[PDB]
Amino acid sequence: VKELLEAGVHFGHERKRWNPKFARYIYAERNGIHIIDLQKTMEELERTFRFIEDLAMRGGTILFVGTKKQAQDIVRMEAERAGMPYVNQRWLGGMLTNFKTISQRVHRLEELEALFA
RNA sequence: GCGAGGGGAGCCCUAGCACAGGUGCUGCAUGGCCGUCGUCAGCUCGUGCCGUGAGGUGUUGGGUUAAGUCCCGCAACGAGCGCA
Ligand SMILES: [Mg+2]
Ligand SMILES: [Mg+2]
Ligand SMILES: [Mg+2]
Ligand SMILES: [Mg+2]
Ligand SMILES: [Mg+2]
Ligand SMILES: [Mg+2]
Ligand SMILES: [Mg+2]
Ligand SMILES: [Mg+2]
Ligand SMILES: [Mg+2]
Ligand SMILES: [Mg+2]
Ligand SMILES: [Mg+2]
Ligand SMILES: [Mg+2]
Repeated sequence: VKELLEAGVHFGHERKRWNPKFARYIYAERNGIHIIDLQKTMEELERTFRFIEDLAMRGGTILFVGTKKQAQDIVRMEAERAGMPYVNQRWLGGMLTNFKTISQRVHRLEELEALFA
C-alpha cells in the first residue's frame, strides 16, 4: 500500500531547472514538466528507511528541517509526534557547525522560564 | 663629684670631604594632565562561514531614529568599548 499511495498524487513537478544527476532519476518529461521514476523511488525509499530502521533503534536523533511553506507545518507535527529535533523557520548559520554558541541561545531560553513562572 | 673637669643630644661659626642647587637643553626620551575631530555615530573582540592570502562576513540591506535607536529581513550567533 506504500507504493500505490505515492503513485496516487505525490511525484513529478519540476521543469527546466534539472541537474544532470537528477536526470538519471527521471522517467519522462511530457507536457513540459518532469516525471520522476516511481520504481527507482521505491528502491531508494527502501535503502533510506533501512538507514532509518537502524538509526531509530540505535536511539540516535534525526534533525528535521524545511523552510518551504508546504512543509513547515507538515514537518512540525511529524517532528513533535516523534520528539525529534527540527527547524521549519529560517535556518541559522552555524546551528550544527558553530553549535557551541548556538547552544548559548538555548541557555538563554531557560532564563526565560525562570522569569515566566 | 659637695666643687673642679670631661664626654653626648639639640643648635652655630671656621677649615676640609661626600654632596646640594639649576625657571640651563631635549614635549620626537617620557608619566601625568589638557585641547581637537565631536556627542560626531563610530570602533572592536569570541566562535562559525567564504578567500591561497591581505581580508571579508557580523556592522551590508528595507523602515525608523538625536544615535550601530529599535523593528523586519540576513551565514551568520552573541558579547564588549561607545549612545541611552
Ligand atoms: Mg493517503
Ligand atoms: Mg531546454
Ligand atoms: Mg537568519
Ligand atoms: Mg660635646
Ligand atoms: Mg649634581
Ligand atoms: Mg607631545
Ligand atoms: Mg605626553
Ligand atoms: Mg613646541
Ligand atoms: Mg581557508
Ligand atoms: Mg587555489
Ligand atoms: Mg575578519
Ligand atoms: Mg566591516
